[PDB]
Amino acid sequence: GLSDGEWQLVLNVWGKVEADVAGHGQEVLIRLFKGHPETLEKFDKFKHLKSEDEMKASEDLKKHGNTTLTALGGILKKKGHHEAELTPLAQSHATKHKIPVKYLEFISEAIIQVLQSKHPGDFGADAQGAMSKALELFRNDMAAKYKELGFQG
Ligand code: HEM
Repeated sequence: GLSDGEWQLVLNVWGKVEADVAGHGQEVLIRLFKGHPETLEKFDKFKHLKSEDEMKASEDLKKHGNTTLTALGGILKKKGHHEAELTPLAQSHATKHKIPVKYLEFISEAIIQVLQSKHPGDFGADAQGAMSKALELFRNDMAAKYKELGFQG
């Protein structure tokens, strides 16, 4: 939904995540939890984490980080042609995890926040703009799948 050039700017930045997905994933979930603490209530496994130092020690918080970024990268690499990868995610999140689209908006910002803190030199004005666009496309799609499931919010 981006130009071919935008998808390249996206994949070029993702490449940096791939050199260390668990650590980018850990920081992303920590960024999200400090930023929208309500977001932690959706995680049974994580409600007990009471500070960042606790978040940081959590080995599972970290595996979950890896899981989330791993599915997202599978999705970003389909440069748009992702329905098969999106569906099972819209299903589980829609119906079993109960995640409103607004939250997607929050993870989207933590992801950008982390690329921005981790890779400044490399996440310039062009790249920021293409990632945002790619992250918006993913949400808009997820939104639409929700709707089709007859869910919404
Ligand atoms: C970048 C967007 C996200 C991606 C790619 C992603 C990916 C995943 C994947 C691959 C799983 C395990 C498989 C599945 O259950 O479908 C999962 C589980 C889950 N996700 Fe997400 N997720 C995202 C955002 C969210 C957000 C924003 C929340 C909550 C605020 C969330 C809450 C959960 C929960 C509660 C689980 C179950 C955790 C467990 O294994 O106990 N997801 N997610």
